[PDB]
Amino acid sequence: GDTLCIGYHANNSTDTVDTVLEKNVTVTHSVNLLEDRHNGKLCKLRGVAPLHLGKCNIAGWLLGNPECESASSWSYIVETSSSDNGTCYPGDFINYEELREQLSSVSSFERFEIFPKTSSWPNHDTNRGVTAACPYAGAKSFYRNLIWLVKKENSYPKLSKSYINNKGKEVLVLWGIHHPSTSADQQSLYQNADAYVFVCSSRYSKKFKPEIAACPKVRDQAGRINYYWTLVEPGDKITFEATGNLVVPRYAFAMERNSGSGIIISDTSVHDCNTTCQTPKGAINTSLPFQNIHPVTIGECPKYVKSTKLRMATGLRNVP
Amino acid sequence: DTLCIGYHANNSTDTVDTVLEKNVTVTHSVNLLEDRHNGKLCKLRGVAPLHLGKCNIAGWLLGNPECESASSWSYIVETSSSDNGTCYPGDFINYEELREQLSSVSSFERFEIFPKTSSWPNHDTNRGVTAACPYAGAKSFYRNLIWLVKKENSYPKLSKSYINNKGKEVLVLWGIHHPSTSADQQSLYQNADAYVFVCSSRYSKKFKPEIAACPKVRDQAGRINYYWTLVEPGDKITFEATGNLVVPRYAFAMERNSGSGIIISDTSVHDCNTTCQTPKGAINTSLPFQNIHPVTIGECPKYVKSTKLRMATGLRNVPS
Amino acid sequence: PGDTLCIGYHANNSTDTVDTVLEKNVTVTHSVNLLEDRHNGKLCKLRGVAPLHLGKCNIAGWLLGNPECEASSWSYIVETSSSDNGTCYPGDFINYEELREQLSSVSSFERFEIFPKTSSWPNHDTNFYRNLIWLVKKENSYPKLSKSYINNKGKEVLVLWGIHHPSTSADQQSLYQNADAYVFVCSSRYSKKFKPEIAACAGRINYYWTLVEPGDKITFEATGNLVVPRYAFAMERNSGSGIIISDTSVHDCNTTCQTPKGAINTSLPFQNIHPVTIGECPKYVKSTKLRMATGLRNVPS
Amino acid sequence: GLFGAIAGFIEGGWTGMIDGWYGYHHQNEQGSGYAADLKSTQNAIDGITNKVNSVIEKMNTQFIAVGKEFNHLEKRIENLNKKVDDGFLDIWTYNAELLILLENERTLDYHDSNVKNLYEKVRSQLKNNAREIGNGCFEFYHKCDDKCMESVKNGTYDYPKYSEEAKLNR
Amino acid sequence: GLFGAIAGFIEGGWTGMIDGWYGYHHQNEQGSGYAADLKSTQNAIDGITNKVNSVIEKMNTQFIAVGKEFNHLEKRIENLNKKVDDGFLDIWTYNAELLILLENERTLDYHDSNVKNLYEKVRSQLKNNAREIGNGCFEFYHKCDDKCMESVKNGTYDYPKYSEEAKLNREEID
Amino acid sequence: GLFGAIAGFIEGGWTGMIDGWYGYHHQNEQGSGYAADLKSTQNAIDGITNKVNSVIEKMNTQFIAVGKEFNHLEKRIENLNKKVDDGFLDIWTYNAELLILLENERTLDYHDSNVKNLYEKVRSQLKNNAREIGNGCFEFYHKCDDKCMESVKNGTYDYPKYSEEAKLNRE
Ligand SMILES: *[C@@H]1O[C@H](CO)[C@@H](O)[C@H](O)[C@H]1NC(C)=O
Repeated sequence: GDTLCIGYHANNSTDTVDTVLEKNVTVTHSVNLLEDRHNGKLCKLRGVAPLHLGKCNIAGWLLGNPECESASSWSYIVETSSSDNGTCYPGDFINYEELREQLSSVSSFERFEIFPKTSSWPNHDTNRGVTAACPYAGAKSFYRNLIWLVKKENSYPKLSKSYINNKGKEVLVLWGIHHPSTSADQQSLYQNADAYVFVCSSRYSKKFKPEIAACPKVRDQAGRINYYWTLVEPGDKITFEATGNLVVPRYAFAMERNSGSGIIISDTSVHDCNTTCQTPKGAINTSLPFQNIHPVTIGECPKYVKSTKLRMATGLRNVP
Repeated sequence: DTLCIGYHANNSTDTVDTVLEKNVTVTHSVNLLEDRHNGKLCKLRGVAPLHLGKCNIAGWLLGNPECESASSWSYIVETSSSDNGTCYPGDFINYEELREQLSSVSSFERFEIFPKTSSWPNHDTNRGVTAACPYAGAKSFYRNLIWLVKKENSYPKLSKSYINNKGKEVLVLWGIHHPSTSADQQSLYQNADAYVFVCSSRYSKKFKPEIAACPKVRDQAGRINYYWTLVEPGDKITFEATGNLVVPRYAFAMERNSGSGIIISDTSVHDCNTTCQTPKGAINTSLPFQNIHPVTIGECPKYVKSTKLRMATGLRNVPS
Repeated sequence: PGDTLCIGYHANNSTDTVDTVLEKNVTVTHSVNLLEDRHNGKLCKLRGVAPLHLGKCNIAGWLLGNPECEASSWSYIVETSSSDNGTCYPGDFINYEELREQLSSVSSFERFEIFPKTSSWPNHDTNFYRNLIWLVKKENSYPKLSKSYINNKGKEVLVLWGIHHPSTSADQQSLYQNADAYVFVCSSRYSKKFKPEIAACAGRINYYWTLVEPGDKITFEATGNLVVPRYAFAMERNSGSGIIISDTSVHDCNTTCQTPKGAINTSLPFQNIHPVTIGECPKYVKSTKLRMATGLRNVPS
Repeated sequence: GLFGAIAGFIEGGWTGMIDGWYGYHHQNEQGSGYAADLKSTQNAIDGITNKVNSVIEKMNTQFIAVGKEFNHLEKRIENLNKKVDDGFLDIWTYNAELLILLENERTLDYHDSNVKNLYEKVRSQLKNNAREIGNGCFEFYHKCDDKCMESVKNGTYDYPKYSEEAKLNR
Repeated sequence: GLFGAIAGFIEGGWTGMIDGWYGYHHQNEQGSGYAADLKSTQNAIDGITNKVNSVIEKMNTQFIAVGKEFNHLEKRIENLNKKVDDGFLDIWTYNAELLILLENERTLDYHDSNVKNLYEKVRSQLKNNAREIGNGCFEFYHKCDDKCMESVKNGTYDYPKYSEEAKLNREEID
Repeated sequence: GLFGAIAGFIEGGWTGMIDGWYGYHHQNEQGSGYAADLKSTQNAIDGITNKVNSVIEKMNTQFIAVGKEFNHLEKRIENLNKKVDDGFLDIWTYNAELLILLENERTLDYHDSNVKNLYEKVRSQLKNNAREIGNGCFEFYHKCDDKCMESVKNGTYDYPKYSEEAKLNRE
């Protein structure tokens, strides 16, 4: 007799999936929700190029370490496992991580001269302030973005220098304080046994006496420099007053607002490419909801998971 | 004859969502998400909040002239802009830690620990006011602080103590004046060298003044720094000053409740009750979720980004 | 006489009760409990290695060498609730909690005399804590001292010292001979200059610590007011360990998992016992009961 | 139609039954009617109210001031705090909506199952004394008065009574 | 029930069948008794075993140094720690309770299903050679001896064989 | 399965039907072949599609620079950050894998339910005019030609027409 049967699809698919009551169930159709593929290289992010600090690190970069060049904007900031050139002179960077967090969000960044080299310091010495910790082509040198002030004649007179903010945004400013290894040196440089420094915006107010001592030489300097920074609002005023022991700003930075950025640590080299998602391991091109690649991502990215596989069954059980 | 079996249907316009199907009309459903709030700032559980007006926590504690002040509360409120501040250019140490301390508490009796008159025979308790911190265009100052001055030209070293014989912690707040010049220092506290020393079973510190003139706010360039400590029962707090001390008058005895909070709200207060209160308004509901506000005090639903959460009780609508 | 064949399902005496969504308290033929409430109420070893029980002293009292205390490694560190620093004097311990969080990260822990008792201090006198020496004047004199250390191991070295603040100038001279005095110490990670703050609230001693990286040198220089390191601690890393606070007693036994309450042997995914645990073991939950149904609905008749 | 009843071989619902979720319609010499089945309906009310009641129960808050204040040097931990609140918020949103979808599906399918099961109850009660016309209607090989219908619905219906009659008529 | 067998048209379970979750009770002149279908049972045992195992295998350990201490000026980040811990704990408790709820329901439905399947399998083997009386039982319109019984049970049932006597004792009624 | 169709009384699938998930295979006087019922298949695809799309939509993320830096006196808050990142990681992984398993099960159950639904649709349609063999097959008690079969498939099948032709053969 004539027959009519009802039945279902089967095919050559060996693709296996997982359910709660049974493991490795071969099914007719499925999708993979997990991207295990990355492009193996650092890329541009949504057009913008990153900023690769190279041997220089954030500190060396903002302080104008001679080994860097000493530009303006970035999608994200990249440091290599070893970023050699540090803070040049042995010393301490105060609230470093905070600062790195402040740059962590921004792309705006106009470096200007807040205290123009020649004009600003009539009674003190601009050019004599080098050190053996900071080579420039083998010579004895210093940072680009800071001016180290010293005796002129035997005179190191009081200085009040004031920058009131005419820009439209926050201005990041750096300076430094020198604590000599000898009262000798102190009187060889700043001429005043007792000296003070102090600085105020409405935000920041502080005063330093040099604390004199020699703790073991780092880069053969037992003296120390402590590097400081602050953000001055617009229409506010930063004021420095020193009878000695002050490394003044030269180029200070102005930061404006677009809301994103970040920092990456990778030895992965920068290639020519573009991606909407970037990890220190490599870049990512996927539409997928999940990624096992790296926990650190930038841009529009899939969620990170410890999963070996995530596979969603679409079709039915496969029974040929 | 016939007997048919079928299901209830109605005019219900309610549609829910399901993995396999979207906008599905159904007979009966419940909204599990509260989109509805009181629209005003209300009471809590019968008892009240504490609303400082244009004053901020700092003001209320120091007794800023424009603050009224008292007793108790369920939770505290500080308006979107709470200005009336430190009215003397200066800095408050550990402001947010203090705020956090208050953030859980209710009872809180403000008393005079070092009564103005009798505590300082050898110092001038009257000349404690500045132009920057006015009253009605005249001069004013904080009511919880006595600013001690020269008696004639003299400023005797003072040692004052307070033992806490109450059962609570006691909040004691003081200040340190950094003058805009030596002229002020020796003109005022009359001792070129001045030192303040505060000793408790936890707090021990010695502030020597740092003189210098940085930017003037509130019309003037002077400086003052506020500090605070919680002193435990059966504990002595000790002050010693040859100068520069702005001194405790009122201290605050603290009865600790494990719950409370601080809300920053422009919204206008009112007479009500409620068990759930939010910056945008109050809340009445048993609904497990709300999209109203992330910040809520009292016993409240989970905050969710969800616009609508609709759960199906009845069955699929097929009216014909 | 119709010759029946029937189809049915199991039922038994089992009273096991489990909750479904739309119905609660359901009796089922079979179930399994996923929530382990059981522990041996002992402090045991962990994957072999015993823990370190600080006894009467707490971390500070331990490191500073409280004499009511008194080896190299541990699985985890244990403090009593009765634990205390062996002080002595009113002073404070600086960045104590950080120091602790650091100790939580270590494992091996060689200790050594950085500044030998006899040899090191010929010009001064020794005035208590074992790991430090309290230096005062010899006869009239407290000479300026400079002492250094370089790292001869491949590990960070924990160095602890202390600073005295006499309650009066009289004390100051009676001890250190110098009314005007400084102490300062720097490694390459560190510099500080402490000068005495003389006041009453006898005497007061503040304690500080630092880690000298391998090859780095540390320097102490004092005209007075110095409690110097006797022993310092060479420490090579684990990335983990842990600090338990428990009054429970330590026994001979092993555990994959330890809690301050006691330890656990269970394959269960969930544990409500204690929020604090060490080793590989269940997620912590506020649940009173999690019981998963295995068999079916029990309907004896 | 997971169980194939609602919008299934039963094409649609009756706007005219206001008395409950599942029920009967009927015809005889004594006329027509919509009478809602009681027991099953109430059982479903129990199941579902226990479903939503339970869903609500399952969420336990702790007494909370989430808000904290961080100064301009606290930016990092300000961001860590933010990351916490946002992470948690995300996860609870996920749980909320997910639960809603899943339990929605299970609910509708539940109704389907109860419908079908009521039907099969009827059918397995009637046997051949009636036949299945489709759209879940039974046609009676015998005559059904209101006591007959009532005997069906209450679950008491007697086959061997109308046995012979139906057998002939069939 | 969802599939309407357990607490369904089969209104009770059998304390008398100890050898499995599902099975048959039979009657005939070579004697009666209980049996369990070892294939359906064993399958369900596999499914549930795997459910459990995959539930306890869905937790991979996150280890740390948890113990953390904060000073009296550390209050804010301390409360941040509290927030983190409490929040994680709430989420996990939630996921647990929810998991056991759902999966319990699904398990019961699973059993109900399996039972139904066994039944309709038997019934669809038989057709009109017997009559379903309800309560998951069948009355044989013909004689079903041991071999016939086990023939239904193992799926080998021959309709044509007894078809005649079935139609005989049947249409005598029909 | 749960609905006992797939890997059920219907033993296996047909490699020979390429046009859909569910369908029929028939023997006739005009000959034989596999053909899929595209309405039930299509609904299946609607559902599965909305399920996957829903899955993907149900996770979408908010903005952070995962880069954060602490020094050696910051260790505590460092380990706290770590605790956060890791805890969240575990939570999400768990959510993912769980969702996947549960929706795979629900999906297979779904296909099964659909097939069973179809078979019951057809069976109910035919009534006694055909006999139920099993393996989801029917043997017709009359002659069902192309038009007849396709009439079954669109659900327009006419019982009255073949009533007698079936009766006689059912004998
Ligand atoms: C000893 O403990 C007390 C409180 O228990 C504390 O104030 C003090 O700082 C501690 N001393 C040391 C050396 O840790």
